[PDB]
Amino acid sequence: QVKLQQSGAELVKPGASVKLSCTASGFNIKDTYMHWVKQRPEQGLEWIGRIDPANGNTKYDPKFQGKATITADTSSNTAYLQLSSLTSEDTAVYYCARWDWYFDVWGQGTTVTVSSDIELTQSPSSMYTSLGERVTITCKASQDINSYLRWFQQKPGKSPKTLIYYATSLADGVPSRFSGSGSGQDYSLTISSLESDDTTTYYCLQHGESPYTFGGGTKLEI
Amino acid sequence: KVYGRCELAAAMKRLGLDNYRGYSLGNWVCAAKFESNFNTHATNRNTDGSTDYGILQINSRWWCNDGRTPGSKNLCNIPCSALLSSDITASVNCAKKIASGGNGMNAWVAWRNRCKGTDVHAWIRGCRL
Repeated sequence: QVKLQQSGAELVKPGASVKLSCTASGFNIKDTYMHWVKQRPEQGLEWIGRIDPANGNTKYDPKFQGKATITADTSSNTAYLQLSSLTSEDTAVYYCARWDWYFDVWGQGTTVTVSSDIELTQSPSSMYTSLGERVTITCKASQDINSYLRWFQQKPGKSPKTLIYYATSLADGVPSRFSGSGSGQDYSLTISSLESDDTTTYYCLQHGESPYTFGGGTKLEI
Repeated sequence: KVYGRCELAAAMKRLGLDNYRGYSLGNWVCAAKFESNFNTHATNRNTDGSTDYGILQINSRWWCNDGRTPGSKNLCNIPCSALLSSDITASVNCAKKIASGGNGMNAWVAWRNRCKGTDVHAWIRGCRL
């Protein structure tokens, strides 16, 4: 029953403000970093920032500073995200998450609809695969330090799940079929016999230097 | 062996923990103090069958191999016996990994309860460095 309940789908006019919330259960946020991620309608993940709720210190991707403000209230166990001067480019799903070795958890997400630096390269952008084929996706950076790279799998309409930690270690409960390799700047995710449960979008995330950054993603299709 | 506080501070700074993941040296020195009382041979058994080893009580479930922890991952790629050495090189290098997962030093529970938010810079006052 470990969880992050995200509070509220919203519809607002250009120029308005919205403040979202993320209340946790099963753990105290004061004991963690609380991260916020943005994902545009047919686009990829973007790290906004994190907050350390015990002392309120925050860290952002400089492009969001001034537009998005992370706040946290430990008595309520709740972290917040305030977005200002909303535009067409802000229409997205916003997740909160707790990232920790083998303890990643994400909220269900919250849709905001506006109505009127390390580089991660993912190859292929999209691909068609078959029923028992060997699939290898890659992720190339600009010196990730030793292996601070996560592999996430996202299905249409769901929060991303972590499959691999520290580049090559399988998450708990992940099928044998999946595996990760590399160190340095060059990483890969391989699925030996593609199973039918594997159709989704795969993302790599570097957490080696701050601002945490995501590859553009790989949509696998059966 | 039991480290003295300044000698541990010097070896930790030399091995690169001063300001690692933004945490000042005093944080790591305080952590060792409350996790193991500066004792390189300290061990602590957990209810999940894992054991915590050495001056920074590195857990046997995710970080090192002890051959008796049920769903162990050996992210640091070392036997836990190597974390019990007078030479803290391996524990500091594994501790760096532990601190880089996205959650800071929060996995060190004694750090969290005794050091975090406190004037951790006091743990290194009067030390050469």
